[PDB]
Amino acid sequence: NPYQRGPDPTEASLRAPRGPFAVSEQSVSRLSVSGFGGGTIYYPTDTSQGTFGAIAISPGFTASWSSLAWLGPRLASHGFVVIGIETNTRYDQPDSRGRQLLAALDYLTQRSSVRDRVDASRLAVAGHSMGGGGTLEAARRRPSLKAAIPIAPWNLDKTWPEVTTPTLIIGGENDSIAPVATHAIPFYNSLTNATEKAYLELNGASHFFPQTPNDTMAKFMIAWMKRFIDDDTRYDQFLCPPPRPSGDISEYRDTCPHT
Repeated sequence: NPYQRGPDPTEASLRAPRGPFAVSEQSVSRLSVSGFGGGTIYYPTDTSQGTFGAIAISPGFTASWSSLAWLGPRLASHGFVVIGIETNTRYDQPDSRGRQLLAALDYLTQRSSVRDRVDASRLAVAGHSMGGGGTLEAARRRPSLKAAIPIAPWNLDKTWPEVTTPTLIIGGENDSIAPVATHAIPFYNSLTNATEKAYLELNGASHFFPQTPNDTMAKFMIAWMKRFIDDDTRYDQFLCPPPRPSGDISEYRDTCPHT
């Protein structure tokens, strides 16, 4: 596998604050950019290992990138390029958030200083709340995307049969802002055309679980990104067979096996 990066994973390294790769960050101004409000780019410092896949991450309603900023160095340290975006306006709806995520992936691959590092063919989207609804809208508009990770997603549109991208939805059991019964689970069941999908429900988690570092969220986010952006079968272990409910995991749904 030419896309394979890093040593054979361990559970502890997945929960660890940093993966093996050293990371560097580049700021992006709102004025220097078209289609979104700017953001921050996190990348592996090591030129030698090879080009790396990339993920664009969007915050929710009224929030800035800093509300999810811990994800940038954590994900990138495992061998990915991350662009965390600021929105055009803080009142942007999920549909607008999805198009801005796509514009951020365009800026990163086409114009950014780190474009040579990124493999433009292997890209993904993630987001929190309306940003989570946005990653579904981005996956709808760009089926070439390799992975999609809505986190506590919020969207009025409940039906997503157009998505073919492997999608992992992460929900909080006790979420009252975007309740999983009305948002996350309807999204999951409607993804009748996703090549693979999974639903991860975090035990006793409020809507704001992504605003703080959470090892279980990071572990499955990294394993999904490795499996589908990098085609890395070494990480399928955590995804399949499916995890059973535990201290952090109240419920898990999946489409195992991953063929």
